[PDB]
Amino acid sequence: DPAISKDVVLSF
Amino acid sequence: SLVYEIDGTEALGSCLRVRPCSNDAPDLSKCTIQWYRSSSKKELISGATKSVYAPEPFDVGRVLHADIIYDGHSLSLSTVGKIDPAAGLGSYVEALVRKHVDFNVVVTQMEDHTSESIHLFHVGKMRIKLCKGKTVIAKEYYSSAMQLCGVRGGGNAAAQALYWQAKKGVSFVIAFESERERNAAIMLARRFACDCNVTLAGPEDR
Repeated sequence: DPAISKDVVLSF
Repeated sequence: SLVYEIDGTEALGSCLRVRPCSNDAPDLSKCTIQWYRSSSKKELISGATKSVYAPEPFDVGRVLHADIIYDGHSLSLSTVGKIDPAAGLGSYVEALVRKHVDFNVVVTQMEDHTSESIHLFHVGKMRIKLCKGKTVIAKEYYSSAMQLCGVRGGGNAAAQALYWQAKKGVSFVIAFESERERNAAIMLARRFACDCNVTLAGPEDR
């Protein structure tokens, strides 16, 4: 699953 | 000439990164990277193929390793010691486990997804559900098809994000307000799943 390894970014 | 080292705080709640240690070390983007956790064997962390890895609850009390490979050369690296626990996490999960519980989250993959819309991630005694207001996005009872684990790539939010495969072909990446909520939700889900005779873990976990 490409999703499991995609960059996760926030900027809640 | 492959020379790299693992950097970062070796505790649940942070991120570890492979860093170059020599001028002529090839760029990591041209290398193949694979992360592992000790079991005296090492067990592969599937999908953890980036230069950054955020530990999750299964990593606590384990040494982590990275192999880096380029053009037939290889180098195996290890953390300095075992990944330490997150202070207060056990006690928080123990308080949540008495209840039949939800977390504010943001959804960052279902394809990329940039929304500031807060969803609620319900971890229940027998099922997990993801909702945006009154709309239910996905709802599934714990089973062998489901996977749930810490996300396995980079980004500033990796330590506060999990991957949930609700059932085959339907997966989400979800980000919590903090690392503590992210990890409590993984531990709580796993415990509720184990009460239901289900072993809930990430893809290929041992």
